[PDB]
Amino acid sequence: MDEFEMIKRNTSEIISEEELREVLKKDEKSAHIGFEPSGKIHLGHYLQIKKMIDLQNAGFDIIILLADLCAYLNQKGELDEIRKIGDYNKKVFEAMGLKAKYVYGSEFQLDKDYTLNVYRLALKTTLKRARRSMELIAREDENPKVAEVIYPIMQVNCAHYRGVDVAVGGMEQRKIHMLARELLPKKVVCIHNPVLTGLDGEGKMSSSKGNFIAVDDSPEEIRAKIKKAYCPAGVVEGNPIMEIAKYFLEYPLTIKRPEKFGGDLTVNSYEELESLFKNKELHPMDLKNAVAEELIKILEPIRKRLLEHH
Amino acid sequence: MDEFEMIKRNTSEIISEEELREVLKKDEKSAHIGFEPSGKIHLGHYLQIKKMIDLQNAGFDIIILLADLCAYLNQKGELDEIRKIGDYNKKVFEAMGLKAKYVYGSEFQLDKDYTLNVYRLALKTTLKRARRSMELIAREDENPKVAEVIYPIMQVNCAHYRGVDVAVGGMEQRKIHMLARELLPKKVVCIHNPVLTGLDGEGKMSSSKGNFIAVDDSPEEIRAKIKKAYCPAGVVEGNPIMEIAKYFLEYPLTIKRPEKFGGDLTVNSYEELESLFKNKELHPMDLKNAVAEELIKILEPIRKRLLEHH
Ligand SMILES: N[C@@H](Cc1ccc(O)c([N+](=O)[O-])c1)C(=O)O
Ligand SMILES: N[C@@H](Cc1ccc(O)c([N+](=O)[O-])c1)C(=O)O
Ligand SMILES: N[C@@H](Cc1ccc(O)c([N+](=O)[O-])c1)C(=O)O
Ligand SMILES: N[C@@H](Cc1ccc(O)c([N+](=O)[O-])c1)C(=O)O
Ligand code: NA
Ligand code: NA
Repeated sequence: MDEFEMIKRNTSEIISEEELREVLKKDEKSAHIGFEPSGKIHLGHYLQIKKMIDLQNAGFDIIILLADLCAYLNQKGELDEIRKIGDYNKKVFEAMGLKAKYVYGSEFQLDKDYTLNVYRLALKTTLKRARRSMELIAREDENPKVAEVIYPIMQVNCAHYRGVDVAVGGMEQRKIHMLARELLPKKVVCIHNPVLTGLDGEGKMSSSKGNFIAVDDSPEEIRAKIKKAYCPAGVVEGNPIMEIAKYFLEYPLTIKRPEKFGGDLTVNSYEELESLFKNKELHPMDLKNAVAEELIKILEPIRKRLLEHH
Repeated sequence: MDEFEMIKRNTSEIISEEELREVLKKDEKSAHIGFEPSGKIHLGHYLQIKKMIDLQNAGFDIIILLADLCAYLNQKGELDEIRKIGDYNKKVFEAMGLKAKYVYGSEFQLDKDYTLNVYRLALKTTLKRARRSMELIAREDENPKVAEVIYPIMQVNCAHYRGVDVAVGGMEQRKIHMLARELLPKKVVCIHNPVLTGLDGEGKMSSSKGNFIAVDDSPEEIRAKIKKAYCPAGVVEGNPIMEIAKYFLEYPLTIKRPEKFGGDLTVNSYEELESLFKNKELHPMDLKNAVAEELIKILEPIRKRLLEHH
C-alpha cells in the first residue's frame, strides 16, 4: 500500500489525485486542518486527526489550526473562552498521539496584510456563493449575520497566507475549499473526510447536537450510547454503528455471540462485515456489542492519558 | 441666527437636534465626513463642504476622511489609484476654502483593533440590514459581493474608532448612520444634507452618471449644462435648476430679463423665487440664465485656484 493509498484510505474525495501525487514527490510538504474549538472532542474529530497522522507518516509537516477567530465569527462565544477551549482541544489531540504544530488563527488572521487580502477576496466572492459555502457550517440563525459571509473568506485566505500544500477537512468544508481553488493563485490540494452520522441517524454527528460519542466518554457511556443508536437490520447507509466499524475498528474482527445465536464470528474485513450485515446474517445487537467493546479499547489510551491529568 | 440654526440651514435632517444642542455647548467638538474619492468634484460635494465650513465656523474641528478603503470595497479600482484621486480631491476642497485635517481611511482601518471591532459589529449586523443600508451607495452589480456588506460596518466602526461627535453626509448615508447609532455605545450626531437631482431630472447627481456640474467646469460648459437641464415651468420638485438656486445662490438676487419679458427682476429670497416660479411668473429660460451666471461667479475662485496650479 503506497503512501498515496494510505492517504486516500477512508477519504470521501481528494481534489485532485494528480495534484496530490505531485505534492508527494517533494521532500518538504505541509498539511493543515482547522477546527472551531469544541467543548467535546468526538469521533468526527478523531477521524480527521487519524487522517492527519496518515499524512504525517507520509512525511507531511502537520499544522492544526485552532480556529478561534472563525469560531467567533460563527457565534461560538467570546474569543478568550474560545481560546481556552482551544487549548483543551490541543491536549486531546496530543492524547490521540498527534505530535504537531498548534496555532491559533488570531495569531495571524488580524495582521494588516491578512485583512487586506480578505477584503480583496471579498470583492471577488459573491454573497450568494459565500452563503452557499456556509450551509453546512454556519450556526442556525433566522437572521443571518454579515459575520457568516466573512467566515469563508477568512478560511480561504488562511490556506493562502500560510502557504499550505494540502488542506484537510470534512466534506462540509468542500465548497469553501472549491472557492479557495478558484480564487487563489496556488491551488491547494483538498482531502475531504466523510461526515459521520449522528447516533440517532437523523443528521450528522455534532458536538452541538448531542448525537456523538466523545473520545473520553466512559465505557458505560459508550455502551449506552451505542445500545440506543439507530442501527436497522440489513441497512448500512446512514447507519452510525456500521460507520464506526468501518472507520475505527481493526480487522480481522471477532464478534462474540452466544452459541445459540451462532457463536463467535470472525470477520476479516469491513467489507465482509457489510456483507454479513446486509444479508441479515449479523444481528444489530451483536454488531452493537462488538462495536462498543472494540471502541472502548481503541479509545482507552486517550481517555486514560486525559485522566492522568486529574 | 444662532450657531444651531446656521448648522441646520439647508440640511434635510439632524439626528437629533437635542443631541446637537448638547454637543454645541462643549469647547472641543469634532465633525467628520467621508468621501469615496471621485474623478470630478461636483456641486453635491460642494454642498457638503459648505456644510462642513458652517460647522467649522461654529467652532468644530473638521476632519475630511478620504475613504480609499471603502471606495476599494465599493469597486472603484485599485487602492493606489484611489489614493491618488483622493489627493486631488483634497486640493479641490482646499480650493473651496476648507482648511481641515485630511486622513486616508487606510491609515487606521487596517489596524488589528479596528478589524476586530469590524468583526464584532459583523456579528451584530444582519445581512439584510447591511444590504438595505447600501442600496443608495453600492455600485450597480448583478452579482453583489461580500465586500458590499463589509462596507457599511467599516463606516459604522469609523465613527467609533476616531471618537467623532458629529458625522455629516448626504441622505444616502442615513441607514448606515442609523445602524451606527443603534450599535455603538456613544451615539454620534448625524447631519444629513439633501441629495441633489441630476441635470436631466431622472436621478440623483452623481460623478458616475454624467449628470453633474463640476466645480471646475468652464463657464461655457456650465452654461450648456444648465441650458439642457430639466426645468419644467412652475415645477420645483426634482428641478435641479431650482435646487441650485436654493443651495448655492446668494440673495437678494437680480434676474436680468429683456424689457419685453418684464425687465430685470430682483428676488429677496429663495422662497420668493419659488413663488415666482410656481406662479409661472418667471420663465425657465430666464431662471436658467441667472442661475448659470451667478453659479459661474460663485465657482470662479475655485476654478481659478485650481488653474493657477497649471
Ligand atoms: N471551518 C472549520 C474551521 C476552519 C478550518 C480551516 C481554517 O483555515 C479555518 N480558519 O481559517 O480559521 C477554520 C470548521 O468547521 O471547524
Ligand atoms: N447549523 C447547521 C450547520 C451546523 C451543523 C452542526 C453544527 O454543530 C453546527 N454548529 O454548531 O456550528 C452547524 C445545521 O444544523 O446543519
Ligand atoms: N459612504 C461614503 C464614504 C464614507 C463616509 C464615511 C466614512 O467613515 C467612510 N469610511 O469609513 O470609510 C466612508 C460615500 O458614499 O462617499
Ligand atoms: N448604484 C446605485 C447607487 C449609486 C448611485 C450613484 C453612484 O455614483 C454610485 N456609485 O457609482 O457608486 C452608486 C444607483 O445607481 O443608484
Ligand atoms: Na532529499
Ligand atoms: Na473655555
